[PDB]
Amino acid sequence: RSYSFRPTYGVGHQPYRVVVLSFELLHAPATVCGPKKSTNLVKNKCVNF
Amino acid sequence: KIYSKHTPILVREPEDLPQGFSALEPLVDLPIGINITRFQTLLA
Amino acid sequence: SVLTQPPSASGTPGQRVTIPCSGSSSNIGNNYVYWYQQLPGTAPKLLVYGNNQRPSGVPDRFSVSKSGTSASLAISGLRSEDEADYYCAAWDDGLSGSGWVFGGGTKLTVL
Amino acid sequence: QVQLVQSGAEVKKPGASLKVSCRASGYTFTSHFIHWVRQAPGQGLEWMGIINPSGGASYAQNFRDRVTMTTDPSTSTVYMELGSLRSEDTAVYYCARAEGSSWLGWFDPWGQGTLVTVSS
Repeated sequence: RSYSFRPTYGVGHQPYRVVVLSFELLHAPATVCGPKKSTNLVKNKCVNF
Repeated sequence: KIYSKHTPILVREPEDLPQGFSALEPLVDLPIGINITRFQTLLA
Repeated sequence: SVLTQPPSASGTPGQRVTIPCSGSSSNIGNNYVYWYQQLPGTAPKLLVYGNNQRPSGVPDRFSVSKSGTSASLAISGLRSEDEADYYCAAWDDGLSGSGWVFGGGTKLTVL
Repeated sequence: QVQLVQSGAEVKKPGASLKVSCRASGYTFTSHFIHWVRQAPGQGLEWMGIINPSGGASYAQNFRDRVTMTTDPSTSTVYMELGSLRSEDTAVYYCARAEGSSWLGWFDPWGQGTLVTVSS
């Protein structure tokens, strides 16, 4: 069966773009990771940065 | 892991393996995760 | 008749004229606002589009601002020839149908 | 001249049909979409139908299944047929046009408007 996309149809009938960011159940080594933060540099001080 | 050493230096007859020593720098790492038990070389 | 517009506006002479156009976030917050000036007995004409670019030959005596999900039109130095009709135009999504629903109409009286 | 000409609604009889012809001049027909506007006396603007210059069409939600409306890219003219008349027809109708991309577009052409009045 085919579609029916016309301006007459209101909200709920316009196509929606969907992307699924699924992942393997943590069995293989991690190859994708999120962004990492950063910190300025301090010289000769009892700082743990 | 592919621990590689590409050495472009030898001046000697082929004979057998030479006498010497050299380490092997780590160059190539792949997180492929597959299991392999069998392989072949690409002969010409 | 979801949109609400004042039936008329009144004020003392010599005061700046401020007209608020407030709706929802779908037509103003998420979409551009079109400002039309309609003459009595004449078809509406687009004057302000996009809130960033304006057609040439339009004096800057009129001012328009957008705050939050609302907009305000400010006119300084009101004159007797400023009595006209003003329309807000935006794209809205209705339960019966989604489209370009315009306003009803504002009428001004000068004594 | 660049103008959209539409014939006004004349007097008729119950059980008949009204034919309105909208013609575009001064520009190519396959360059702007065709749009319907309704304005009642003492009321704002309402829109009914859409006809693309070349393609499908969008009918009227309220006036569906009883209005004949199509397109013909030969004489750059369109015909609208109305049946089952009612007192709600008393308004002014604009057979206007818009930009060639819809949505965010300029309504450069306007029509004179047809005054439709139905009474008993």
